[PDB]
Amino acid sequence: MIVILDNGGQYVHRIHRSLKYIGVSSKIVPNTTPLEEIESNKEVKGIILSGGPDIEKAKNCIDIALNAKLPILGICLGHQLIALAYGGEVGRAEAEEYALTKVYVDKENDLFKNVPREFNAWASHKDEVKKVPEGFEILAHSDICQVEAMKHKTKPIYGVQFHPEVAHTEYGNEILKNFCKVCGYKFE
Amino acid sequence: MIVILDNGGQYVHRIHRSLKYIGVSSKIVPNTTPLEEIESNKEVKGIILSGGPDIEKAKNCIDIALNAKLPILGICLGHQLIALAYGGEVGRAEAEEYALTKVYVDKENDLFKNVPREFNAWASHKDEVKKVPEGFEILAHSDICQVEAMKHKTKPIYGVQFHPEVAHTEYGNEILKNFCKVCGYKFE
Repeated sequence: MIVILDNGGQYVHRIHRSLKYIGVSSKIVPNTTPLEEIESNKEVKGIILSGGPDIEKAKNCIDIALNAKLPILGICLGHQLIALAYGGEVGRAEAEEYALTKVYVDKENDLFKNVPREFNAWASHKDEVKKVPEGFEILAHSDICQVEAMKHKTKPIYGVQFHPEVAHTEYGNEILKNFCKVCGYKFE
Repeated sequence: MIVILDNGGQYVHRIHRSLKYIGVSSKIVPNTTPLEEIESNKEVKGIILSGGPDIEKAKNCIDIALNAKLPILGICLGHQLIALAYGGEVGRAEAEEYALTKVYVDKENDLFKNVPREFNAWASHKDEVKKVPEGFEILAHSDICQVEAMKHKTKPIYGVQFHPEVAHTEYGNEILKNFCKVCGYKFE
């Protein structure tokens, strides 16, 4: 089972629905759920930090990103929270409205197994990672954003700026599946 | 603006025309249009699910009915699709041909503000809501149909079995206007 920290965004139920389409169970929990409670449940195999409105309003996610042992995927706000946690920089950017964005995969790692090298993703660039933390690498970019996806170079910590959980993101469910594979799930 | 999901019926342009007559702009879209693309457009204030021929051919409507935050009105197939989405039952009924039907308003809430208690409506009863979903209430009925109109008890989700968009439906435009009032529009 995958625990989804609800950072209060509009696509949190989509994460659950999209995981259900590939056979993976998940539980949406408050973003204040302590890490010890998450990791002591032996049913939990990974954590997703969801999108939401306010980077200041999701600081328990910083503790989770730093200290979790389980694999972690941050989506949009979640990707930004992971960057801040590890000392990278986040700030405002121009293209705030939701749009289809052509993403270019720089390193297949994982997120992008069995995904083409270019695909269109549903994304909002109101905020973005300005500086990738130390010991992280960029995995994908777009014409308007240098960091559409990143991961830690050796730990199972991943971030995407776009939303894989919505239908407009081509191969979104396969990106989710790849994260679930890191969490130990098997797929035929 | 109101988005109209085109379920392939013969009165879809009538919805747009009738809305224009009361000063409300609308855009007819494919019934496969994802909910995220609808709700991310800040000009959209509500959603109408149109009539059409095939309840199996309009399941993106079920996702919309379940998960939209914007007000929704379903017309004939649309009303049926909303019932099915929330766990009610739909099935065949006798009076399949289009006819003028005398509709009795049981609860004004809403659709029927500034509408008389009884009025004649253009309707086909090939299919009908056999069991209103849990958490819904009936608003209107006829001699041959227990559920001429329904709504969710607290959410802005509405269904009508008849076509308010056609001229033969008395006060049709006022029913549409009432839905538009729930969507934030002002008249007077």
